[PDB]
Amino acid sequence: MLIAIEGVDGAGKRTLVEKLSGAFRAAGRSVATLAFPRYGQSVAADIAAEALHGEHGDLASSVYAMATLFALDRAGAVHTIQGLCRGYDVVILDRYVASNAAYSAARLHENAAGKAAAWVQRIEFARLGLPKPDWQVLLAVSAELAGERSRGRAQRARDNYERDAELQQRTGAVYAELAAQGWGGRWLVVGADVDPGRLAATLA
Amino acid sequence: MLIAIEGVDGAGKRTLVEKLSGAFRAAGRSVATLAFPRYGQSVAADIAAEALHGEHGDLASSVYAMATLFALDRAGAVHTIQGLCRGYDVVILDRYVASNAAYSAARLHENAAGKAAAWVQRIEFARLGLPKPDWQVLLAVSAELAGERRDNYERDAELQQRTGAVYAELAAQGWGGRWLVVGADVDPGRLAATLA
Ligand SMILES: Cc1cn([C@H]2C[C@H](O)[C@@H](CO)O2)c(=O)[nH]c1=O
Ligand SMILES: Cc1cn([C@H]2C[C@H](O)[C@@H](CO)O2)c(=O)[nH]c1=O
Repeated sequence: MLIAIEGVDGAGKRTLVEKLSGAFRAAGRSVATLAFPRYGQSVAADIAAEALHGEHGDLASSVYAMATLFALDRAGAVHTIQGLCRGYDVVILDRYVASNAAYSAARLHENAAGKAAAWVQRIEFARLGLPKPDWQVLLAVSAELAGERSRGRAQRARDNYERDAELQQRTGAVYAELAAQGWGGRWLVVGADVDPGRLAATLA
Repeated sequence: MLIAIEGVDGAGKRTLVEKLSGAFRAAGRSVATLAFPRYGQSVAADIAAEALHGEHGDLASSVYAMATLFALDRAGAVHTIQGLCRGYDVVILDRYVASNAAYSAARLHENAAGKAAAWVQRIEFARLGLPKPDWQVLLAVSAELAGERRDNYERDAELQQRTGAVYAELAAQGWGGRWLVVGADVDPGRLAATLA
């Protein structure tokens, strides 16, 4: 059971992951989680994160270069993911391939029918052979609320993606299209106040 | 000993690799060779090559993105390079880290003492852990000659010229270590003796 949690920055995905982990365990299922990008576990991921903070010259200016780095981070995680799928009943991922499709498309002002989303699919699933997720869960949230989380959980720093209010808005919209068309597999759209117990009963 | 053969497209690096290898062997030393990018061997390399042929959207438009891909390709070869260095007296690399510094600086119209060349050193040697070469041998060729003897880089003549110019300065400034500049007519025996 591979489950990917998706959503814009500040959507509160960690929380959902935690609450979902609990509900699955209470139901007698073993759970392991993994978050992408794998900061500290991938140079590709670390360089990508630093680039979003203005480092590494013109790296972040290229939409496909950034998508590639995130895709290569996941590629070096293929074994880790498979290992978790064998060691646990449910594997929960905080962000996965659809993050790349949603953000790359939004950065290019494209929708789900654009080249970037199709490119992401070919590269990650068909070429890098990343495991297709059984369920992709979109945590839909208020754009204002999500944006405030970023401004708050920081000024208490936001990278180039987090500061781009319009990018976040378009990402949420592409996410909705992906979910609607079952991009990459079966999706489930949930809200913040979603019930963990039923969510887990629904997914499994 | 780790030796890197550097030069622009059409320098004749493969030929020099064979000659130098032949000379070291005759001198009673075991030699192993490796070439970069490791086309067909790593995703980073293939994506980079493809991007140079117009694939992958705006990937190639980013100098640091292309550089990062070639660096990540070498990063995947670290275990291979270390193995070769443990089993052979001399390891000769056809293109190495300096290639990234030269092409990146050239695309940005920077020089050997620039930011990109410094970035390449910070990233590849320290962060990625690529062994620094004992010698970097530049098979220098003028733009005129190179022009005499097909991706986005290959087709860009001004880029090739500027890359040659940066290589010449990297060598003169001892970027990342000791350099030797040689021509296609260099005597293998003397070269091998100089490097020994
Ligand atoms: C994992 C991942 C994150 N991102 C974005 C979301 C954030 O702004 C940031 C780190 O999670 O990068 C992608 O664009 N693609 C990806 O594949
Ligand atoms: C190995 C390497 C090659 N290149 C260039 C040279 C050619 O145009 C092509 C393949 O060798 O890419 C780099 O820009 N950086 C590198 O690190």
